[PDB]
Amino acid sequence: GTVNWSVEDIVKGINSNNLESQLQATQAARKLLSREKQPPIDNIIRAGLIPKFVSFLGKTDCSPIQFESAWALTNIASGTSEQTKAVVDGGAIPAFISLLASPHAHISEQAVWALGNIAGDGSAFRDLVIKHGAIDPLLALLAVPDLSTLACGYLRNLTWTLSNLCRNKNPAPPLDAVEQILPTLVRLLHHNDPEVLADSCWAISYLTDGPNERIEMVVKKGVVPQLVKLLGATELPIVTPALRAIGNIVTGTDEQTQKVIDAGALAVFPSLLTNPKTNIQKEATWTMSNITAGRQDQIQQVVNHGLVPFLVGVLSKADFKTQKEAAWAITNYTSGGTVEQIVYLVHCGIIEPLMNLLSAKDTKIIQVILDAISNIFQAAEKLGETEKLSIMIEECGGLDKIEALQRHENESVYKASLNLIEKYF
Amino acid sequence: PPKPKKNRE
Repeated sequence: GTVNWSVEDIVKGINSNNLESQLQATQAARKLLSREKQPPIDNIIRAGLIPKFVSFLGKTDCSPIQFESAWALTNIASGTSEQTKAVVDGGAIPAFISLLASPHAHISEQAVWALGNIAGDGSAFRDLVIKHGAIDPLLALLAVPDLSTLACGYLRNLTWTLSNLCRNKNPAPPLDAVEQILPTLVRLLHHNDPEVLADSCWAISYLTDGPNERIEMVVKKGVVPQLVKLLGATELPIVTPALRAIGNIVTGTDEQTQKVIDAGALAVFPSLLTNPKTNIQKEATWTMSNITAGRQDQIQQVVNHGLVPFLVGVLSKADFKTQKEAAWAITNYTSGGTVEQIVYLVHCGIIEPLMNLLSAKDTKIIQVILDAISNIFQAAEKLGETEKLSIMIEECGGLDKIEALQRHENESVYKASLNLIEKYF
Repeated sequence: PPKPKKNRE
């Protein structure tokens, strides 16, 4: 009855003074915005229908028109930044926040969804949704003794919207809002639904991406053990966000990194560093590079878990981006490690793959590798074995590459290669 | 990363 309407018919119905005609026209608009392969959002906006839908949001006595207008506005707010801006300019934020308290769960869910889209536009609309006071009601919707009593889709939408209120970082979310949301996020992080877990881990990864004080908030809530556990998950939708969060945390201080190590994260990296998905491997190698840049006892915990052979493996066969992250890990390890640890690195077979990566067309990997070389050589001089290492770099065919690097565009490259070719070779 | 915006079909 309201399927395949024209925008002109929808306007005639909404401009009538008949609440039921307006309801049917709004349902027609919703169906047009929720089914058409390319919904006509721009024409709906041009017709001036957003203010009318926003007004319908406030019709407590006609819950159906509330629901239909909320759905239509949700779908308009799901488009371009300009269309979301059109929804916001109609006054929709406070109306949806008021609707969060509806006695009807489908309407409350639709309001949560609309606010999720609005906040997902970016930091400005996120902060505006927060200023209108959405966090209190949203969290009130989860103030139940057991989350399992809530409908799966309801909880999933609430979790995703909260994750969007934690998203984007220029500016980052207000600190008071983060402190107010984090407890509920931990509670969701201990829920059994995989979608809730994935979205909550993504929220944590948002909140851990930035300065060490934000990381300290998250780590003070005591979530690192659960993040490691989820790192062990069988579902990549759960392992990917968890790995992002752990890597972010290890970009912080050595003590936050130590919190990760203590939770048992390293035991998971033999799988992650051999994972069939390139992204998991790359982000695990980046996490490893931020761990090997830590203290010598943390490098020693990397060694004790048997992860140096896996780094050699990644450096030997992997996607080039993963291989570059591995080169970074090696240079950090050599820069901060003892002589015993660097000797162990050489004994594990680092030299040949490190050499083979000097045939690449990226200046930064070349610099990183040559610095790793200088460090390994410096450790060799403390033992008087620099000649052994030079012979080893010659048998793998590396001196030829360093010699060709003697004539390289970038200055640092040829300076480093000349210092090595002259000082050690 | 989850989609920032979602249409309800």
